[PDB]
Amino acid sequence: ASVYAWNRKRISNCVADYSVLYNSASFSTFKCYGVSPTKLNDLCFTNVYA
Amino acid sequence: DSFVIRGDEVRQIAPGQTGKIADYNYKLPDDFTGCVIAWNSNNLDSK
Repeated sequence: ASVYAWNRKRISNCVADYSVLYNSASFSTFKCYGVSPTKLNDLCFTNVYA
Repeated sequence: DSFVIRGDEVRQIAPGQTGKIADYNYKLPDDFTGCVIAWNSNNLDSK
């Protein structure tokens, strides 16, 4: 999408595996604020919104 | 400590870092009293 009208996707009812994302070295940045990306495989949530 | 890596990975050589070099190849202690010195070698180590 274009940034003036950005997409949003609810992620729910599922098992995540954030190492698949965090190990994808193609990502030019992976900045995190309220979490360390390493902890995302233990920590869990009502929903994630992308 | 002397070695070569891809320039993308120099970020991993610091205390508290994580990633396949920072864990699986070269790990600093989190209270590391020292200096990290690095430069490109595309004139020497590329062929």
